[PDB]
Amino acid sequence: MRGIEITITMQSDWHVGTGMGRGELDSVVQRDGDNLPYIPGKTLTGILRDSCEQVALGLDNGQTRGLWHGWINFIFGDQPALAQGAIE
RNA sequence: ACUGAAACUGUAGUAGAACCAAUCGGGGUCGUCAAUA
Repeated sequence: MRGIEITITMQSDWHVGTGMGRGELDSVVQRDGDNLPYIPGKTLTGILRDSCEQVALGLDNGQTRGLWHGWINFIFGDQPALAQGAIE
């Protein structure tokens, strides 16, 4: 099911950073292949994931692991780099 | 003889400190004017 879109409307001035500046600039924004500003999909997943995890916390009554947090790992995938021990 | 997965370039930081829009000045007072025939 492709054909869904997300629209982002920027309501204040915005800065997807590059972690660095250049010359006289101390922070510069990411630009796409057309030299235009954009939000990278890795940034967009991270922000959207984080907010579905905010919703999950409420639905899980603050339980950091539970049924609704499992739904985030369903929708957004597990985060195996953070898990430790014998995850089967 | 078979695409790894998953991961927010973010986090903290007041474009600000200093600098008088100011210095001097009585709202005052007296001699003509004009050039020809």
